[PDB]
Amino acid sequence: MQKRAIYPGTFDPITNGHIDIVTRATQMFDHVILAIAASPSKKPMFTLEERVALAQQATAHLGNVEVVGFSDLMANFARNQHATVLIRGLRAVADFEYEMQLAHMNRHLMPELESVFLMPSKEWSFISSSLVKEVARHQGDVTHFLPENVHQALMAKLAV
Amino acid sequence: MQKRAIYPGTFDPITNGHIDIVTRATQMFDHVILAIAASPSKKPMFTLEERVALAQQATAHLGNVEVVGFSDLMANFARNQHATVLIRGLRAVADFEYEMQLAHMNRHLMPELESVFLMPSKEWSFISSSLVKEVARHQGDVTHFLPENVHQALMAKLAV
Amino acid sequence: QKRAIYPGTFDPITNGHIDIVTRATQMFDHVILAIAASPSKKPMFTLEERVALAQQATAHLGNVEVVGFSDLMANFARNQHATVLIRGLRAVADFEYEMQLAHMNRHLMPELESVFLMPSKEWSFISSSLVKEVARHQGDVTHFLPENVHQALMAKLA
Amino acid sequence: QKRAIYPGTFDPITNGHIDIVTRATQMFDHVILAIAASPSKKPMFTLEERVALAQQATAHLGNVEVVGFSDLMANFARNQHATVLIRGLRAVADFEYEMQLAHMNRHLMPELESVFLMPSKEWSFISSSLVKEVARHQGDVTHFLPENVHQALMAKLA
Amino acid sequence: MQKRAIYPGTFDPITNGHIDIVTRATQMFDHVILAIAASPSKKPMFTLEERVALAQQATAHLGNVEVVGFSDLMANFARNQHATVLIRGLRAVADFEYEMQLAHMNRHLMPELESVFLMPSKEWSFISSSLVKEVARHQGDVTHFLPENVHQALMAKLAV
Amino acid sequence: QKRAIYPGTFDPITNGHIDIVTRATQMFDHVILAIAASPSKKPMFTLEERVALAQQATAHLGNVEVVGFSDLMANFARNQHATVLIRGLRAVADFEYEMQLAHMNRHLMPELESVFLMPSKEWSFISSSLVKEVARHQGDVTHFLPENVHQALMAKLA
Ligand SMILES: COc1ccc2[nH]cc(CCNC(=O)C(C)(C)C)c2c1
Ligand SMILES: COc1ccc2[nH]cc(CCNC(=O)C(C)(C)C)c2c1
Ligand SMILES: COc1ccc2[nH]cc(CCNC(=O)C(C)(C)C)c2c1
Ligand SMILES: COc1ccc2[nH]cc(CCNC(=O)C(C)(C)C)c2c1
Ligand SMILES: COc1ccc2[nH]cc(CCNC(=O)C(C)(C)C)c2c1
Ligand SMILES: COc1ccc2[nH]cc(CCNC(=O)C(C)(C)C)c2c1
Repeated sequence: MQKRAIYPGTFDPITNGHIDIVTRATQMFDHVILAIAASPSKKPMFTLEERVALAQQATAHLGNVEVVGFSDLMANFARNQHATVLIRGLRAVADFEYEMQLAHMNRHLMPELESVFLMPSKEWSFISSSLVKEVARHQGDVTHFLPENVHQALMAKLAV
Repeated sequence: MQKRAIYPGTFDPITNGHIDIVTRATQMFDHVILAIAASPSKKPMFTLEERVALAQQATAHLGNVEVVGFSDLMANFARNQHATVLIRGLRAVADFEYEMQLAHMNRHLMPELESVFLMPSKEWSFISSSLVKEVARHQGDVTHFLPENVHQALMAKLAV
Repeated sequence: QKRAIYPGTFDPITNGHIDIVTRATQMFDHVILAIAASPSKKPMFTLEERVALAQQATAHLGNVEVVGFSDLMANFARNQHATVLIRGLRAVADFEYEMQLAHMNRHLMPELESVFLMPSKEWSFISSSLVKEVARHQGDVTHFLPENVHQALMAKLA
Repeated sequence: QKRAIYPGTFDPITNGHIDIVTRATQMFDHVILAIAASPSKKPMFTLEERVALAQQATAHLGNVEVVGFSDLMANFARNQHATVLIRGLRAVADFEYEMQLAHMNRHLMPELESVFLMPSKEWSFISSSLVKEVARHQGDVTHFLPENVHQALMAKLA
Repeated sequence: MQKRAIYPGTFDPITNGHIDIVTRATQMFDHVILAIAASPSKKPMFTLEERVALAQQATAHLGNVEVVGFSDLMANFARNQHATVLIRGLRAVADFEYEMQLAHMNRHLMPELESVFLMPSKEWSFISSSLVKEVARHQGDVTHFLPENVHQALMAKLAV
Repeated sequence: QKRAIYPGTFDPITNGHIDIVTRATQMFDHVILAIAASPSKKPMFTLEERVALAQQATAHLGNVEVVGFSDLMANFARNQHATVLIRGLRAVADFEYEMQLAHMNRHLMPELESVFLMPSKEWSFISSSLVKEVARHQGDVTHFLPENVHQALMAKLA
């Protein structure tokens, strides 16, 4: 079986937790699409072009990762990408509840897209893009949670 | 005992999950007030008049349902409506936590108003007005989650 | 005439159970407090002791009927012509199991509606199990139990 | 050739387990449904009964292999050359224990990736334990089990 | 050991739940800094000066409490205050999840600052500043949840 | 002089317990690591074995006192003149039970303040129960336990 999997999200910015999940996905599936949502409702810190470029560079060492931006409903994009596997990272209980609702909805929308939940390292089990940004905004050290290129862009973003 | 129960919420829009809960409430209590909150803080998709009209039409087949709009504190409205039963739908754990806080607060405000928790069908256990709207905004099919009249109004709303 | 059933092991009946059954009696015309034989749990008190303790602790509530049962819930509720099943809400861990039971009970008897009532903040952190555990270590449990239940628990542990 | 393992007690195998293993077979080339001896749990069905029931209930799935094991998970998975470990997602209480198992299994065998699959809403509130409990009270469990499993459960309880 | 503990938060406004937690902290630690975050992102009902004055007056009877405002990352402030104990109140499961994420982040930022979780009275286990304000805005009685001075300021705030 | 008590079964004491007690010693002047007789749980190690293992595993911490007790928590804490009760935070399921215990303990002894400490991410997914389970299947548990505890666990399972 030559499986195409999709790993969607805002990735604003991509963290070491996302790198962990996408690395596990590439060791399991032949082709992994890391799909970055335009997500204008969330009003992201980084533009879609910035998020795509940051994720491309942070996953460049992974030969079977394709970084792409998308604005549709995830399931509409996934169907057009011929993906049958939907990657989700489960860190804790709060994730679980919302992720079950999304997975049942996604299954209603596209039954041929199977949601799979991967578990990150204990190291990234307590972080989110939101928390990292918040700590960074308040002059806290977030170097440990981010790829080098992402850390450099976050510093540059917060300086201006 | 000739019980008057109140089922409050934003109902923006009323879903099949809300119809399920209010149908269970009508089989248990003599009179059920489906109370629609003005809720301007949430900035609803549908005006109060639209939400009331949609809920009226979606519950018309239930003879002991009264659809009414309200702007007060729920408990202030419930006291003026001579309701002693407060209907809440419990879908999952996240609901549970917030619902317990609301129920203890509502009990402090009006001890004679008893909070009762009803459980929806497995079918509606993973949906919310918020998720349905989000999927609809992103060009996803939500026909299965809504009464026909609500589906028609949601399509019309998103077209303009 | 609306008939509700409040099932459980009630090993022993606590102030938390009295709170839930009192709320149920203010809402429904007749409330059956149904005590499960529950031999799998290996209860401290026999079904007869549990029934007698609950009868005496609810005697002041005119619309409560205390009955013992070994039946499947759905069957006993149908046989009792009840259409409402009362459960108390405590913790998330209780809630999850309660949803599984409620969906099972609904499959078995769709006309039996599960209703969840919320106890006083006072009883929101107690269980029959925790009260027994405190009492096994000679701790003061007078506050959590009806007087007759407290007396029987002391007598049992002596 | 991607080899996945779906471990558990399967005492007995339910429609929820059939749902999870069917999803696993549509994703992975070979799926080993691994039945734990689990003597600590004191199962209703022996390992041999559990294996025979699961074999027959999954016979229609060409890429499922039913095997019994008493080994440490990580060891049996290495010995079976599997790199994927399938778990089903039910409740938060299941999820928490599943995270502990998955982190332990990762410590023991880092190349064994735990994957969580979500069952149909239909089986989201059932467990082998709850089905057995319903059956112990003579309740209708035909809907939750494969026919062969239903027949063996009735025979066992008779 | 002459321990300095910090109890951070928005305290918008300080409630009986916060008074309960800070009272427990003062019975355990020599000096307790009740640290009020400027928190402009949350857009607080009360200004920082109002929140500090309200908390000062509501804790005046506690001799080892110091009420101070701060705008830094909490951990940056805590380090400059020579605090080695970080007080958090745990009411319910939802608190727990977010509090674990914050505590691991705070530990990364300042390992010498130990997070300690205190449990409030059952009486305050179902309230928050947010819920109290919401009930007050909707003409509900919140007298029981607040110190007298806070209740007076909340009434005055909502009248204008 | 601030005296804290860290109670539990400690069957056996793990690196997670060592982490919690080490954090407690950095915060409080004297820490009593209190080992419950806990016969209801039917422990793998006797109270004497559990005390000896914990004594040796905490010997490097000068302000730790390891003591066995069969008393009610509130009584032993009063008798030990402690005003702080240390608990570790793991999972939501642990947290819920911990709140019930803490409210009960507060009813019994209001001057005994329950404090929750958070372990390292390293020990956030382990328990004495899970470590024993891994060891029962001959799995490598050297990483989760003090050396003396690992040796006693191997000897016990042999
Ligand atoms: C598991 O599916 C995800 C996860 C994170 C996501 N962030 C953005 C999207 C795409 C737009 N939104 C959607 O498609 C829903 C279903 C309305 C949420 C997205 C999808
Ligand atoms: C169970 O009581 C509800 C549930 C959903 C609700 N949505 C809006 C309201 C009315 C206004 N708000 C209130 O009355 C609170 C108590 C401040 C929330 C409402 C009430
Ligand atoms: C909410 O329903 C309850 C709660 C507590 C209960 N204790 C005993 C029973 C009856 C026997 N058991 C059953 O009928 C099930 C559904 C198989 C568990 C019972 C039912
Ligand atoms: C997700 O891993 C599972 C799930 C269910 C299981 N039932 C039996 C096993 C194998 C023996 N147990 C182990 O190897 C542990 C890790 C010590 C528990 C098993 C593994
Ligand atoms: C347990 O630490 C808290 C708790 C509540 C808090 N409210 C505001 C702050 C200060 C600014 N924010 C931060 O320092 C984080 C770490 C980015 C949240 C604060 C800190
Ligand atoms: C947080 O308090 C604990 C935790 C673990 C414990 N293991 C044993 C005890 C003492 C005996 N038990 C009690 O005193 C209760 C309160 C009745 C359970 C103990 C206490």
